[PDB]
Amino acid sequence: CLKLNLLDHVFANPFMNAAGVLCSTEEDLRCMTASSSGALVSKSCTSAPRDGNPEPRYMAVPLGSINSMGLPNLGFDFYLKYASDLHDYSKKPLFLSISGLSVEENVAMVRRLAPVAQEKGVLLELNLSCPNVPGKPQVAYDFEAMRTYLQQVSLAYGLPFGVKMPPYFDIAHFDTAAAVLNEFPLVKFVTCVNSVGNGLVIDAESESVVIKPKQGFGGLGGKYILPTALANVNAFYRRCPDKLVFGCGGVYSGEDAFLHILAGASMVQVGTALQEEGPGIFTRLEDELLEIMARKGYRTLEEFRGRVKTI
Amino acid sequence: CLKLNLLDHVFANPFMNAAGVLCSTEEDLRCMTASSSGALVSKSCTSAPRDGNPEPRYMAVPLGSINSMGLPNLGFDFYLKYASDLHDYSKKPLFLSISGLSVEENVAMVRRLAPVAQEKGVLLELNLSCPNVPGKPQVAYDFEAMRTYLQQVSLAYGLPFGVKMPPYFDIAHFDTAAAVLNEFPLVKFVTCVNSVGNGLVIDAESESVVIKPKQGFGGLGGKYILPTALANVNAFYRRCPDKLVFGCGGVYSGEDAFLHILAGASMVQVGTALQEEGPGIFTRLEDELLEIMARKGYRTLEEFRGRVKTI
Amino acid sequence: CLKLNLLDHVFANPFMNAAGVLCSTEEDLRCMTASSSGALVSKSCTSAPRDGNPEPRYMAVPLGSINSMGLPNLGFDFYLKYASDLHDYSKKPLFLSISGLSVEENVAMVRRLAPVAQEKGVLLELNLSCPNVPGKPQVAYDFEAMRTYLQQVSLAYGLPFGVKMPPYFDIAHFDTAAAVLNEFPLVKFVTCVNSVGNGLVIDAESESVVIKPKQGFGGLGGKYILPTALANVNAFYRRCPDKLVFGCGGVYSGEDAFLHILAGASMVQVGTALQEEGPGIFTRLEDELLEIMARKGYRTLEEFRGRVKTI
Amino acid sequence: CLKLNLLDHVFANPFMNAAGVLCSTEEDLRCMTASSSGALVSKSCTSAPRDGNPEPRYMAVPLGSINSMGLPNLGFDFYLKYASDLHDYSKKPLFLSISGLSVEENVAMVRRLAPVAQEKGVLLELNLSCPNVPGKPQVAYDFEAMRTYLQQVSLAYGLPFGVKMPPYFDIAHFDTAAAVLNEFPLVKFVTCVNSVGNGLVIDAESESVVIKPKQGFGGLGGKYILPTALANVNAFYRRCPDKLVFGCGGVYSGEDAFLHILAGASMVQVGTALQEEGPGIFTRLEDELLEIMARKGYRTLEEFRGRVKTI
Ligand SMILES: Cc1cc2nc3c(=O)[nH]c(=O)nc-3n(C[C@H](O)[C@H](O)[C@H](O)COP(=O)(O)O)c2cc1C
Ligand SMILES: Cc1cc2nc3c(=O)[nH]c(=O)nc-3n(C[C@H](O)[C@H](O)[C@H](O)COP(=O)(O)O)c2cc1C
Ligand SMILES: Cc1cc2nc3c(=O)[nH]c(=O)nc-3n(C[C@H](O)[C@H](O)[C@H](O)COP(=O)(O)O)c2cc1C
Ligand SMILES: Cc1cc2nc3c(=O)[nH]c(=O)nc-3n(C[C@H](O)[C@H](O)[C@H](O)COP(=O)(O)O)c2cc1C
Repeated sequence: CLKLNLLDHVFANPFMNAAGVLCSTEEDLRCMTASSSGALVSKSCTSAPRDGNPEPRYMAVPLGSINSMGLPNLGFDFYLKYASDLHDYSKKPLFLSISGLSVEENVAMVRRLAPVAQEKGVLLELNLSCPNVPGKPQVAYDFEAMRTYLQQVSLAYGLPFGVKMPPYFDIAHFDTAAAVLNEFPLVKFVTCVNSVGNGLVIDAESESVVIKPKQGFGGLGGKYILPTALANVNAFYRRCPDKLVFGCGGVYSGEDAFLHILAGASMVQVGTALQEEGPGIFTRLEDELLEIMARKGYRTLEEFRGRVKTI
Repeated sequence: CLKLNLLDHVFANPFMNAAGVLCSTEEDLRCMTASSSGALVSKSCTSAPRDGNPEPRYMAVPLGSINSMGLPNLGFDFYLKYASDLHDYSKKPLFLSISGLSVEENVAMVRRLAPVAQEKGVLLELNLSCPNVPGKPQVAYDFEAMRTYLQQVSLAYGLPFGVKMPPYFDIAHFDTAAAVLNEFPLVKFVTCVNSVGNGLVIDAESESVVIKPKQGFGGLGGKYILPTALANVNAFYRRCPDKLVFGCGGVYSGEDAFLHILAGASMVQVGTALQEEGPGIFTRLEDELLEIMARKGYRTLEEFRGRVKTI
Repeated sequence: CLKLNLLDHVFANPFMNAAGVLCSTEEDLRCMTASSSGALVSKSCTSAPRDGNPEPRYMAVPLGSINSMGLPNLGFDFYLKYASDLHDYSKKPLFLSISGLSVEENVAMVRRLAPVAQEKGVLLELNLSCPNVPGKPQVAYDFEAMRTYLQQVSLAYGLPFGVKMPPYFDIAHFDTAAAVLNEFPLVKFVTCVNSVGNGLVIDAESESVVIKPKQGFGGLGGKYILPTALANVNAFYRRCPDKLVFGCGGVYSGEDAFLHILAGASMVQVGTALQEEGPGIFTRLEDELLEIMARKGYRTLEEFRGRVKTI
Repeated sequence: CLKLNLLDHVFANPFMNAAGVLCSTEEDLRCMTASSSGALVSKSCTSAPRDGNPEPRYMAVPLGSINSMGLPNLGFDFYLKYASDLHDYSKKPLFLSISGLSVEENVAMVRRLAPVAQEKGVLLELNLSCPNVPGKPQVAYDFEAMRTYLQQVSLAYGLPFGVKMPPYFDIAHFDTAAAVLNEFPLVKFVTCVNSVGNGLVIDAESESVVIKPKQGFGGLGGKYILPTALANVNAFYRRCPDKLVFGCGGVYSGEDAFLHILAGASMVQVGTALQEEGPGIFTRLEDELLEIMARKGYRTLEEFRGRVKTI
């Protein structure tokens, strides 16, 4: 079975959407809850509604996707209200991603989320890796900034929560990031990873960048970022032994999800692939993941999670 | 024509091999020199010869490659010897990529290199972004270290040279890296970019990592990193106006090379693609680039360099 | 818009799945129907259920895929049942691919399919190009054989239908195949092309073929055959002016579909790319094709279909 | 050793250029002779000089090439004059590729070539698979015409010779083609394969075919056709046991050449790759093939020729 118990919650399966994909509106959330996904995470929100960056801000490309959405969301209020009143937790666990543009904006939000998570069970995913807000660089790329955010969020939230991490490409950054992460016992999970910040897709024909925000610089997702995502899931799975690592990046197949789990992933989030395929992808991913586990003789996810064989 | 005059040199075309690919042995260099490439850069060398990391250390994958070569080179002595005696400069400009594991080591090399560069015109490409030497994190990810390396190298070299840059994925990082690079007038060119550091490719069937070194972590190249290379080439093209930007990454066609140049690249280096196709690729890339320039009405690379239109 | 009216049916977009890919089970079909694809075609079926050829029988390779599936299907009964009862035609047009191993079998099937198509509008795609059934060479390669199959089908079916054509690599064959197809007015569409037959993928390390059937000979699909697919789509688009030409082969991007449509394709089918990416590919393809039409100022597909420019 | 004895000739290695690539002018021939290739083949020639088809007629694409050269050759006289007076047989065996547009043209040539072949040892490669001469279909796709061509050629030549075969994609075709081939004992070798006929490359940007001849239809070469080439090499390796099969198609590395030999190739020709890389590729291919044989413990090609393992 693909079931698993994480953060005092039961998950039909490890699949769920990657924050920002089909989880902005009540309808996306209701669809995600309706899908066969093991859980769902709401759009990374801020205090007030955000129109996001100017369009075109998302482009589906052959190897995945580039995007500079710019945290377009219906506002914390809505998502908190969804978590507190609209979500049917009998259906599946809900993760509410937050992404205040300042540590105090995040603190202000988690204080309000606290009583709801306390009462509802909604799980907080602190997004410290948005690479698409102009003027706002991935917070988790600034280690002390991240350290502060977590001290401030831990303090004001006082409940278990996770952090959506930006991909790191330096072994030292793997070490340091995990060092920071491990100083916070409330950080029960880290989601690896967020879009590979600030890629640039150029259309040769038009000789123009494909997205409008930040001169075409946006987060890369999809096939492009799989090896990078697996590295981070694994790097942090090893470094953060007392925490759960949620895999995210380049998942299109049960095989991809399998490598993620093999890499140490508990939950496996699907961004780009979901963006293009729709919630139906989860049933497919689950079947695919099961066909594989079948072949390999794995009855449970635990049997092979983080069991990637090295040479 | 695809001819460009850069760094007091004439290049037949903007194409060349990426440091490390087909440029380790004397035969690779002779092979690169014989190729139709506008130039060639040698394998990143250390003072002493290096066996590199344990094999398998390079894996070609559908979307490029992952490698943890570990700077396997024949030693500075050889490459400086090739630079000073073996390379036929009448054929094409030669770049000597130096990748000391310490600032002292690089200073020891660039010191012995200077006289040669002075007479032969060999161009120095300082590698401040190798992501595969165990315990040696990408120097260019450490802005202060990068600065120390640049002033020590600039000082001991006293000649124009370039830097092989690591891909950055944070706007603040492009700005700070440029801030560091721009302090040194001798740094005439920055090559963007080196392998996307510490990806992890897992074979679902064997449930094992494809490469042996560092538990499967290696630099990614090819398709995967194209948007990341264009972003970086463009990021530093804009930020380092007084410097040339050599594009490297994801180049398989003249279209890719077109995007790189459109982004700001002067020279375009081919890594993975060359690794899997042989030097014949340069002829193709050149025909292809010319076919694109022909259609768009471009007679010179200068006409469309850095001319990537934004929305 | 990508909409288009073909064979008295409305198609949301030109995109669909290549027969045999994600369309063998009821779940595959419901998955394709749920996708953003403008239509779907069921697995080439035979009178009774087939287990197909010995596995491994499919191999995704860097440049596409090879496969000797061997017409593994749930039997004609199932797919007619799907056509007649399961498929929601409000969603999108359904094509039912038939691939009897003899003319009598196809006739027996189409006779039963007729009443269904007659009432539901399910479209027949006669597969005269399967290159994986041991002992059964592609029908469309024996022109007299093809002429007979079409006489019998046209006669026994009496309704408009299409033919999945094998790739031809001889101008004489384009002429003759077309000459043959054009004798059958019921042949409203010809899908170019089926897999490039009997290619052989050999693994260097194992020094063994990658698939088990027919000593490793299987149909190639994907990147490998795009040029070949455009040729056929174009050759037949030119030769069968009274018929529609459905493109298929090497479609991974909206640009590939664009070439197909530019070559003369009405519907564009995705096989290998879909096999590996999942139904999400259609949304991506649609977005990519639209962005291209956008840049080129095309409001409709009919604006650039078969408008490939020659020199 | 890469050395092999064939057709009563000694070959340093199995490599040679593909007919048409680097072998049209006296200088090309001199380059191929100078190269480290074990043998060379002259451009397919016709009795009289041919300008070939209108340019552009050859396009190097990311997966190989497309071409409609139209047999541009310096005429049989020159080539016969090369084989009789200019070639240095002390360097490497010479194959003279003949491609008459009529059976009488081929007979006219082989008659005159016979004496020179009797004296100099030049080997005849009858091209029965050109797919780029307007109005002239691949002769070998016409089993009877092919039969007639070989009766006439075998009669007028009376000496050992080979045939440049077009790739087949139908098992029955392999069987029949072999059936026709096997009748002639003088046909000591069949070169598999020639270009994959009449692929269509269209440039999405210009929306135009890349080559001018035949509305863009040209032979496909390079990476595209490797699997097809290995298939044909192996198909004819098994079907024509008393004949040598020279492999040709998709060779870029010693690994590819290794696959061809594995498949059953005695000699391995390089076309597209050579077209882009130059005669230097042969040294590279020989090094690479030896490096593979080194690891597999193969001391000779004979040890692994046609030893491809099937599942
Ligand atoms: C349209 C778009 C919007 C996204 N919005 C968010 C966001 O709100 N918060 C967040 O943590 N991640 C967001 N993501 C990033 C994904 O959650 C994920 O980190 C990234 O897409 C890589 O996963 P993938 O390859 O599965 O696409 C977004 C991604 C895309 C495609
Ligand atoms: C075989 C292997 C060796 C490499 N060696 C070096 C090197 O010595 N110095 C360097 O700066 N980059 C080295 N690289 C990185 C490449 O130079 C190039 O930056 C990277 O592959 C991205 O380019 P690509 O996408 O074209 O492959 C190496 C890459 C690989 C595949
Ligand atoms: C797994 C596999 C199964 C297929 N089954 C069928 C089939 O049943 N009937 C048919 O006409 N084509 C079948 N095809 C051929 C494809 O429909 C398609 O024509 C071919 O794959 C070329 O397109 P592609 O490059 O998009 O893969 C199959 C292909 C593959 C990949
Ligand atoms: C420029 C060009 C010219 C060619 N000329 C001939 C030739 O005249 N005779 C011939 O039999 N094949 C000719 N071919 C086909 C090649 O010999 C070879 O069979 C085909 O290109 C596939 O091999 P490859 O993948 O290594 O390119 C030519 C191909 C190209 C690229």
